[PDB]
Amino acid sequence: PSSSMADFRKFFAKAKHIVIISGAGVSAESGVPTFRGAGGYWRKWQAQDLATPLAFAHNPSRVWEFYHYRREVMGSKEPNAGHRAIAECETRLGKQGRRVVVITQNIDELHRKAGTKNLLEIHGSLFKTRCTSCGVVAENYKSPICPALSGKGAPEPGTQDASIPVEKLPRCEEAGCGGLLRPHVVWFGENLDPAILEEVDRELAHCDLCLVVGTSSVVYPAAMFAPQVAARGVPVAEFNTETTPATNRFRFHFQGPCGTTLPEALA
Amino acid sequence: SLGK
Ligand SMILES: *Nc1ccc2c(C)cc(=O)oc2c1
Ligand SMILES: [Zn+2]
Repeated sequence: PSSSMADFRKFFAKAKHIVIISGAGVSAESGVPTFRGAGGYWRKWQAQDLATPLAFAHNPSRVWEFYHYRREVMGSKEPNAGHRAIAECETRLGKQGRRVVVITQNIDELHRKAGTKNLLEIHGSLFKTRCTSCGVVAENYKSPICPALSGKGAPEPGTQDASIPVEKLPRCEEAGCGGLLRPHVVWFGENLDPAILEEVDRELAHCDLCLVVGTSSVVYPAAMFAPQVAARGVPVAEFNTETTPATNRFRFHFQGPCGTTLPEALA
Repeated sequence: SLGK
């Protein structure tokens, strides 16, 4: 696959509908902990242990401590130059009547904080809740999300469970509900929102240029989306830190931090 | 617990 920035820029200059698939690497360049992969732990657990319906069923306080920590951590994190290049791209192209959409698995909203408006968050958001009784989804940026979680969620091994009674965990504020809230994030073993998948398909079907950023095109989630773009003859450009593009078929591979390559690519 |  080509590494010619000048050739990519020629496609970019003509593209009227860009899909940008954004993976964990974009968030990692902002220092956002993912609690996945080697070394990434919260206390003695990884996300595979806590981001599950079973974990929440048995230990909702521990799961809420985990997500509370991750919410509060965001107060010290900022979008990186990759987020900014992507947002600035959307803004500039939008004034020209050209579409940019970001499809991200990241749940930390740094794309939104950078100014991205056209955003499909396929794994949901740390800053949305869903009521386990009535289903309502709500924005929630409160620090702390409930009083009982103030000062909880410390990540250090040895930290004991807060063991907050479920009545004092975040509760639904719809009139006449009061049900127990969960984070509006996709957990292991769960379905994506079919409505989001429908929106994703529409974008993949109409785009004339696809970028895969901060992840590989041959693993989830990009592997679910990029192949059918490439099948239509649409160029796919990969921006990630792998030395070997674990793939041919795709037109471009640019190695490096997205905050180094994307400002130039999307200028 | 898996890969999403
Ligand atoms: N991890 C995961 C969960 C759910 C999925 C569906 C609904 C389809 C898909 O695209 O791949 C999935 C992956
Ligand atoms: Zn409710």
